[PDB]
Amino acid sequence: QCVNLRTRTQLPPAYTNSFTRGVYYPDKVFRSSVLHSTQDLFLPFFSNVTWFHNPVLPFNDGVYFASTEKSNIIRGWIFGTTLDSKTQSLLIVNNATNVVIKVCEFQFCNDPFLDVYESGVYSSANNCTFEYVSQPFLKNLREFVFKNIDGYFKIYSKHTPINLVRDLPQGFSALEPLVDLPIGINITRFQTLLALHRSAAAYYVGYLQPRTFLLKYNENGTITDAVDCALDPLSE
Amino acid sequence: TKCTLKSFTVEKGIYQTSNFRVQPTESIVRFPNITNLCPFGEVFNATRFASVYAWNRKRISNCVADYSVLYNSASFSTFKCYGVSPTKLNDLCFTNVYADSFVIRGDEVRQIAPGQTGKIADYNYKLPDDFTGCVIAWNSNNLDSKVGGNYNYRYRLFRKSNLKPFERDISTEIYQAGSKPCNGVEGFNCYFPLQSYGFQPTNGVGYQPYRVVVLSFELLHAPATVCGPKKSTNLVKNKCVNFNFNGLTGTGVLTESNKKFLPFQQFGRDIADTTDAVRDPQTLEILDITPCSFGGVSVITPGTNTSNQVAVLYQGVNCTEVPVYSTGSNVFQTRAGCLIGAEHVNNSYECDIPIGAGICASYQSI
Amino acid sequence: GNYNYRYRLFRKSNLKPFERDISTEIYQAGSKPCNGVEGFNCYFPLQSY
Ligand SMILES: *[C@@H]1O[C@H](CO)[C@@H](O[C@@H]2O[C@H](CO)[C@@H](O)[C@H](O)[C@H]2NC(C)=O)[C@H](O)[C@H]1NC(C)=O
Ligand SMILES: *[C@@H]1O[C@H](CO)[C@@H](O[C@@H]2O[C@H](CO)[C@@H](O)[C@H](O)[C@H]2NC(C)=O)[C@H](O)[C@H]1NC(C)=O
Ligand SMILES: *[C@@H]1O[C@H](CO)[C@@H](O[C@@H]2O[C@H](CO)[C@@H](O)[C@H](O)[C@H]2NC(C)=O)[C@H](O)[C@H]1NC(C)=O
Ligand SMILES: *[C@@H]1O[C@H](CO)[C@@H](O[C@@H]2O[C@H](CO)[C@@H](O)[C@H](O)[C@H]2NC(C)=O)[C@H](O)[C@H]1NC(C)=O
Ligand SMILES: *[C@@H]1O[C@H](CO)[C@@H](O[C@@H]2O[C@H](CO)[C@@H](O)[C@H](O)[C@H]2NC(C)=O)[C@H](O)[C@H]1NC(C)=O
Ligand SMILES: *[C@@H]1O[C@H](CO)[C@@H](O[C@@H]2O[C@H](CO)[C@@H](O)[C@H](O)[C@H]2NC(C)=O)[C@H](O)[C@H]1NC(C)=O
Ligand SMILES: *[C@@H]1O[C@H](CO)[C@@H](O)[C@H](O)[C@H]1NC(C)=O
Ligand SMILES: *[C@@H]1O[C@H](CO)[C@@H](O)[C@H](O)[C@H]1NC(C)=O
Ligand SMILES: *[C@@H]1O[C@H](CO)[C@@H](O)[C@H](O)[C@H]1NC(C)=O
Ligand SMILES: *[C@@H]1O[C@H](CO)[C@@H](O)[C@H](O)[C@H]1NC(C)=O
Repeated sequence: QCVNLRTRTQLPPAYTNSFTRGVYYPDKVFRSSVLHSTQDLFLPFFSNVTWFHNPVLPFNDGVYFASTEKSNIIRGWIFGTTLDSKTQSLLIVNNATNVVIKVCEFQFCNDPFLDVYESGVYSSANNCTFEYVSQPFLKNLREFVFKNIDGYFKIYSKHTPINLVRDLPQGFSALEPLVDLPIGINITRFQTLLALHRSAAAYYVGYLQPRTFLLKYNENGTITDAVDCALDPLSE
Repeated sequence: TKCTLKSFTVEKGIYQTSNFRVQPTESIVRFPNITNLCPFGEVFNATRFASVYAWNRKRISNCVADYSVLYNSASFSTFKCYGVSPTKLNDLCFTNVYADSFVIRGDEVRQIAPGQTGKIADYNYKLPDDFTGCVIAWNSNNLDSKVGGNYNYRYRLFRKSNLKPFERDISTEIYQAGSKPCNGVEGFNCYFPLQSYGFQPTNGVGYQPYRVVVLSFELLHAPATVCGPKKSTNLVKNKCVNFNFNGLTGTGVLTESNKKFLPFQQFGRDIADTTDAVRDPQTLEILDITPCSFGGVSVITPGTNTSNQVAVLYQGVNCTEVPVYSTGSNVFQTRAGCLIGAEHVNNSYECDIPIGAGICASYQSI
Repeated sequence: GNYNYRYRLFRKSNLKPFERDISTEIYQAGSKPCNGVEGFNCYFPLQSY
């Protein structure tokens, strides 16, 4: 039931500053009041992050996704390489009651969109391998980190109440791990899903690179400060 | 002392001979509650099985499967295994499982085997000579066989070639044994490759219907997620024991701890990468690990030429867990450890054989 | 076919180096005790060639 729209979704591809956002707990080890240096994939400090106001985008090593969401318009994500039924594809949706994760060889349309009056953006669903249902993911800031290492899909999430108008606020907030999936795919591209009723959304995208960080753990094991060891000589 | 010094005489002094450590008492192992069992009841308790040339295929992944009950089932006539021993397959596991279920004759049960030939083996289902897995066969004469004739079951009788490993043939093309073509109508040299089974309740052992399910294990590079539960046990406290907490193995004494783990950590380490706290997977509480006591032992002697009695000092060990010198003589507790074989005096003299923390010993007894 | 040669099929544990075992006894492969009588999960440890 998927058709292309008349007008082009010419979302302006603007740029903005990353500041000091995009820090997640690297493992499940508890530390109290200590400085720990770790080397991993991170979003570099004061990086240059893209802002969209639904093009196909690359995946690279990892993805940092941010949404200045109001009233929960964003709905899901699509992952794959060929994006057809000749190769495995991943689908994530967050409707009202639960979140649904599928790993199948779908046949998506040229412009997927959820529609409201379940999923109809795909013509066919065959050779399904992995299914999953869980609790719902979602003036709010929603931050997600997506990684895919040795057949394991890692998803980290964070929600924040903000009152600033346009850009990412200054501050520090670590990201807790959310989901690990033992499915082996070689995803290289992804997409955004919107419940576009027939009758214009802002989100930020950044990439991850390997580097070393210095993290501070307080008494309760919460990461409260980080230092990027490749920004400037003082940081080194 | 004599063995360490490699001599038959010892001069006055204090010597460090050997070490001391508490031995583990028992062992424990903990694991989560174990859920999401693999669906196997609906396979072996299903109402109907498909035809032999249309064997039902089932894919099993991402669950826990207990094959011990299947092996211990007394209602199975034949339970054979090729790749591994049936007993120990509950521990090792692969990434996915394939189940092929069908119904064959009583005399055709041994057709389904590596290095075997037959009508079923070459027309309906062929196993590779390198097949790994198991086969479960059981008579179903009272259920599958029909008094009016269970002709719903059909078997392939004709094909130009054999069957590839794990290949299903459901072709209904008229087989042409001879060189005379036929326009879809069976004739002298044309026949139907599929023939109905003539199972009856009274036909004898060998022709009775037999339900057979073949399990095959595959180890694709994706992580393995299907194999038996890992049995846990109870736990003890205030005892130097060795533990296997969810794959984390180590020796120590476990006590109650007041640390506050944040809800997604599992274990903690303080500094220099040494684990100090764990979370039990079942009760979900924070425990504390301490290395059970150890330390060196030293001997104080006045000299072999002078006397023959000695005293023993355990370094940095509390005077509670000493263990022939378990009781011996009066036992003294000092800031440097525990001492056995000497008596405490209230006087004070020049230091002869230094011990530590401002005290030393001499011979008079010691 | 020569059947004068047989090899062990079941054994409780692993053989020690330079050890010899010749006893021919039924194997309690399953939980059910064979009690010296062949049955389910009870097989002769010797297999011919
Ligand atoms: C949100 O999505 C969930 C997941 O698909 C829906 O719940 C399932 O809906 C299907 C289709 O009716 C049923 O077959 C399942 O039994 C449902 N599962 C559960 C756990 O409820 C849910 O209905 C959707 N809700 C809305 C408002 O769209
Ligand atoms: C349909 O699903 C099956 C099973 O997942 C796929 O079969 C696998 O194909 C890969 C490709 O080489 C093999 O490496 C595996 O050994 C196959 N079996 C498995 C994974 O159990 C099949 O490729 C899928 N079909 C399509 C068109 O994607
Ligand atoms: C770290 O943990 C401690 C102890 O759990 C927290 O101290 C408590 O904080 C709450 C509210 O912040 C107070 O109601 C309690 O009275 C505090 N405990 C005591 C003993 O006074 C502390 O807030 C946590 N966070 C930080 C940053 O230290
Ligand atoms: C098929 O169903 C039967 C009937 O319940 C199962 O047999 C039972 O197995 C349990 C487990 O040991 C016993 O406690 C019962 O006494 C058995 N009852 C009967 C009537 O046999 C059997 O286990 C099921 N098979 C599978 C594969 O799930
Ligand atoms: C694992 O299973 C055990 C067995 O039921 C659970 O232990 C019970 O948990 C309930 C939950 O409040 C208590 O009311 C019972 O007293 C517990 N029984 C005991 C300890 O013998 C345990 O909670 C489960 N752990 C999970 C689900 O993480
Ligand atoms: C060796 O262990 C014992 C056992 O705890 C210690 O005895 C404690 O001594 C303190 C101070 O006198 C008391 O408050 C505790 O109640 C004692 N423990 C018990 C269980 O009664 C002893 O102090 C330890 N040795 C040294 C040198 O500290
Ligand atoms: C980000 O990149 C754009 C062009 O891609 C550039 O105009 C802008 O100045 C950059 N912002 C930085 C480097 O902070
Ligand atoms: C993805 O494709 C590459 C080749 O481009 C291949 O090497 C890799 O194995 C594929 N991923 C998986 C999970 O098979
Ligand atoms: C030391 O040994 C000698 C004999 O070897 C003995 O004569 C002497 O008295 C000893 N010295 C003592 C006991 O102080
Ligand atoms: C003298 O020594 C005894 C034991 O040897 C001790 O109990 C006492 O406290 C010491 N001091 C005195 C008696 O003033």
